[PDB]
Amino acid sequence: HMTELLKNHVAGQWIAGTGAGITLTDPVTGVALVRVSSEGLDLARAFSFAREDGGAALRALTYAQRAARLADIVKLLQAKRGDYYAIATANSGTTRNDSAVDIDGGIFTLSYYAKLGASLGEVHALRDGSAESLSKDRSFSAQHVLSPTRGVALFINAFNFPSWGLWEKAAPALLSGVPVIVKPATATAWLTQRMVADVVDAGILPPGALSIICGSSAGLLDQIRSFDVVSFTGSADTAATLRAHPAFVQRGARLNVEADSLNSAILCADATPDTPAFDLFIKEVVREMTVKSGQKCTAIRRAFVPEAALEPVLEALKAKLAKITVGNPRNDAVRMGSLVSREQYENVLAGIAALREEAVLAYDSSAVPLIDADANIAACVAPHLFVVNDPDNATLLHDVEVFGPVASVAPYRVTTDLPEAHAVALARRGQGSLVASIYSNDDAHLGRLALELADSHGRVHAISPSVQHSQTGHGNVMPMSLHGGPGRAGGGEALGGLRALAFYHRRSAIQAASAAIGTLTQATHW
Amino acid sequence: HMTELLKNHVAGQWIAGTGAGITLTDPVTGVALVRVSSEGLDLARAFSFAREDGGAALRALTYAQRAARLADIVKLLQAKRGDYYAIATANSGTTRNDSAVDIDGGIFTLSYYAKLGASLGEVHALRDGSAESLSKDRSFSAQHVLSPTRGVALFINAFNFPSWGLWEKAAPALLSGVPVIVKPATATAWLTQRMVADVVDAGILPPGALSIICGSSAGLLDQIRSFDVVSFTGSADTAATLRAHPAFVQRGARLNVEADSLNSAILCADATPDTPAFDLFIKEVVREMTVKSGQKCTAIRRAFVPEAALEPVLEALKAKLAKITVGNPRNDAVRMGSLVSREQYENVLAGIAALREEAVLAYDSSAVPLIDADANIAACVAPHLFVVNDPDNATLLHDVEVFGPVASVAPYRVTTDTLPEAHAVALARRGQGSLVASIYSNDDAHLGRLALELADSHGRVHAISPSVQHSQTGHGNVMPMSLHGGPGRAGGGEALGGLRALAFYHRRSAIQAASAAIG
Repeated sequence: HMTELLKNHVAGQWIAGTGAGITLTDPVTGVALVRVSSEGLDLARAFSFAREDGGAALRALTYAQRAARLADIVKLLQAKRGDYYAIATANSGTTRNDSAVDIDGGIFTLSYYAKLGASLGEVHALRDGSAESLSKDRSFSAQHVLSPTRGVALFINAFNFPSWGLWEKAAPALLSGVPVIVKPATATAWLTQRMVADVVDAGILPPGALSIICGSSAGLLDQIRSFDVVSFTGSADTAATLRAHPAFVQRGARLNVEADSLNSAILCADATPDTPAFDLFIKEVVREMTVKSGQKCTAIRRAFVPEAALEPVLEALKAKLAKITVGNPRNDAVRMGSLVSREQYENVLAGIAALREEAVLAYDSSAVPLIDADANIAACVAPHLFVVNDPDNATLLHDVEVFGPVASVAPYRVTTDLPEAHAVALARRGQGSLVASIYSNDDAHLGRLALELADSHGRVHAISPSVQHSQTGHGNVMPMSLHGGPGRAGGGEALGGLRALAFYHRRSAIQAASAAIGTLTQATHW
Repeated sequence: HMTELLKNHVAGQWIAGTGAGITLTDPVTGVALVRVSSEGLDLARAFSFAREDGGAALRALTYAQRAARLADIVKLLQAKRGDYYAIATANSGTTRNDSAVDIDGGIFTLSYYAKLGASLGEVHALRDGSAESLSKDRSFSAQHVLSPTRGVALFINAFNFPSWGLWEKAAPALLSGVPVIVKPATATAWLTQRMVADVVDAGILPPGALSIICGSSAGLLDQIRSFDVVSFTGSADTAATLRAHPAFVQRGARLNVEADSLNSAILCADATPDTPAFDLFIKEVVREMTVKSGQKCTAIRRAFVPEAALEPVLEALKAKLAKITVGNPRNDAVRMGSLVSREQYENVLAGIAALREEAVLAYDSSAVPLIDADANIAACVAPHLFVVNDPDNATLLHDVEVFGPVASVAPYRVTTDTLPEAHAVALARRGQGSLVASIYSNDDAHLGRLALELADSHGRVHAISPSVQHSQTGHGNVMPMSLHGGPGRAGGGEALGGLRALAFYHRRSAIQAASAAIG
């Protein structure tokens, strides 16, 4: 008959959507995999069962009891990784090492929060800061506290990280006692739904704590109320429709947005072709263009290098990109797989054609035949490297994101009265980004330059020879560090270790006699 | 023909608006005071000059340098308090003691931030937390930092606090290196304009750091950009119109909202009439209904008391309210002045008539003759106290805010089994999120436990008991070291809370680097 129709888990029950559903397909082979549908679901019940039953059940447990359930989920996901790697190969067309960024990235992030959470103790509220006297005699004092929000957390997640986007958000939400409703992007929804089905089947979390809807998003935001939270990852276009909905404009629900981000990499003036730091730069650029076919939100899109260094840069990138083979990830000779879908492949080819009108194409290996795949079926795109000689006057470099294995290089004028001042200005023209990386032989220089980029980048990632062996990667998101960025990148904050708990809590100043603050404090932790 | 037209301070210059202007009047005597106008101002240039010239100039300074300028503002405003009190009496109609909540509250807050900022030192960015290893051998690490946003701070401020609304917001903004543009509510804008004019005239801050526009708001939000921040204080319905603007929905500018808040006071089951907690509760309710004629955002609007205590509570409130004399604040016999205007007078009276459709009016001193004021001219409203016998089935109680010397009392059911106030907690939460709830008991430990039950729906929980009768800082008084704001109906905003306030004006970033580069 037809491929499997994945059920939704809502109000404590597995429920199928009506109709024919939307088919997910293998972006390499064109094979139909599974279908999704949310048609006819009772969204009022889905949200009320989560918010009431789900939230009460979670709030009755302490942080440490919730953290122990996260640890149990870690052991479950780890035991089923073989099933996960099989879905990733078919649904996303990624190499095994690239599938690991999503699978094992998600599982590592969940484990981090399970360990952090065990330290929060057997309490139901947390202390923010210490107590402060409000009187000369200290008879009357103030203590701030954090309490779980009496709402649900709705995650609208991007197609690139069906696993990591689930767990990076769900770990702090569930540790904070807040029930989760996840809505993965349709094209790659399968891994998200299987991971949720696995956890729900195991009965680790209370009923109502974890729900999933796949298919149309129609009607979800209409269920959002003032004590709920929403975390959206997607396009800047979509983000502006979302922001205008009454849930936020009239009802004031908290919202996090992650959106388009034209991340930068800056080769410092001292890192000339003869020094160790030059090759670190070449290597990282090619890495971020090619991991998942450049489908990380954090991937380098703009690379800025001294005028003098432009030729040697273009030559070194050409030579490294040449080693990147493209095709079917089932073949071990393949270095880089497909984009997530043929639809995205069209977006990316359109993006390349619009950039070509203002830039020169320095590298493009599109004529090379794919390994074990047909270019007229598969969503494979070859790396493309553009050159923009006049970035001050460029119309498209700083504005148009191409969500593929594509990047533009541009020279900057060395300031030799920071030497990297013009590069700092150019990175800013991206109007606000998740991350910038910076490359130098000089560790002390990196500190100064980093502060110059800090007010327009959520993370600044500095690479130099003393950390060639230890630096954690431009595009890789360590969960103990902030993830998000200002401006175009959306104005959002996630992760950052303990920092992530605040989005899910309500903060309150308690002002009382000192013995009352003492008793409050006995019921809390930090 | 014609009172003084106050000028705007924009793009480092004083510029009058065109046209006739809108007259500000004394809400007791009806005297014309000053005029305001923003008509024909070049807003693109006002915003650009603050953003570019102002921001660059403030970021050039360290946190300690900026805090030193704040200390110099403190000394200036203190020397000018005589002028400020005279403006407050005429434009706002408040007694000397209630004026002081705005004037001396502002100065106190600004001075708190001046002292806090001196401790931040000779640096241009702040560390958020400590450094953390990202590698087995610790050669690679991370440190989060806070850096001033490269924007402007636009404050749209409510009529009730023309001084404190300016300085509570401006103090952390300017300490954080962010230029300020203030838009005070028209009816009481004079004191804000005069404070800004004194500061500007003194040359304490760089040109572009401090700007003011008084008059129509048209076109202001159109100038807001993605790195700017906006703090709005006003009605829920105006907040919702504002949230839909492109500045936020498309450009993503940060926004804080303070709006309607039906703040609660809960009398605990142990606080019976023969105990000292009982009188503390009676006094606090009276003070919150009457200071500034009930025009604090944080005033008690709902008071919840055990069924057994309902009659003694009504009788004791009547007795205290009857001592509250009303009229011209110029008369030292007057305990309570006017509302800010004759328009607010009408709004409050319509609110009173609306509540009375569902509640019994238990106390009303409307017929008592005013002292040195004409009821047909002045904006004096007497205290009104309502009783709602069935708060579980009441509508209006929990939904309709009367911004005047008006409150409602309602009984709750004491729970006898293994908190006694469980029902009062539920009733507080029906206000859909508030700035503040206060709680009253003889038992300090009990107040600790109860406070945690209200914390998820109130930005501040304020406990009053005999051991702090002399030291408790008041239900409605905002201490700048403590969080101000609340969830849900109250707006979802956060301000103050000492150093916590700085974060709204900064961008946070994780820096990951060689351990030498780090910290």
